[PDB]
Amino acid sequence: EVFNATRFASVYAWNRTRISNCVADYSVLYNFAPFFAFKCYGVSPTKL
Amino acid sequence: NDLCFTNVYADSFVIKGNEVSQIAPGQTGNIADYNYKLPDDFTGCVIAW
Ligand SMILES: *[C@@H]1O[C@H](CO)[C@@H](O[C@@H]2O[C@H](CO)[C@@H](O)[C@H](O)[C@@H]2O)[C@H](O)[C@H]1NC(C)=O
Ligand SMILES: *[C@@H]1O[C@H](CO)[C@@H](O)[C@H](O)[C@H]1NC(C)=O
Repeated sequence: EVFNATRFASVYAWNRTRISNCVADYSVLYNFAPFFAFKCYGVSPTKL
Repeated sequence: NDLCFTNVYADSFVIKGNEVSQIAPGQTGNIADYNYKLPDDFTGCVIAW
């Protein structure tokens, strides 16, 4: 529900959503976007 | 050309433009994790044209 939206807000008003009380399996995050840059700093996708 | 290599391995594979950026020592993606993963201590280079 965060990746397939239609009106990702502009950078001047960056909409923020809170993710909690669920189980995260980022394979859906992987397959829902043709990734161009997954530059992470404090964490890594292989074990996310 | 100032180097003496014991053995040279020459793998070739045709692949997309962004997966050219994907292939690197220790990367991730649909290809870097399920098709061709390079070693983290990779002593060698890749060529793309
Ligand atoms: C940021 O984007 C979220 C997308 O999941 C919005 O959440 C939705 O908000 C609508 C109301 O606008 C709810 O009806 C819906 O159930 C869901 O919670 C979120 O509102 C949005 N935030 C801002 C500030 O635009
Ligand atoms: C939800 O994701 C699907 C798959 O990408 C997409 O076709 C659909 O338009 C998305 N929903 C909305 C409301 O955009």
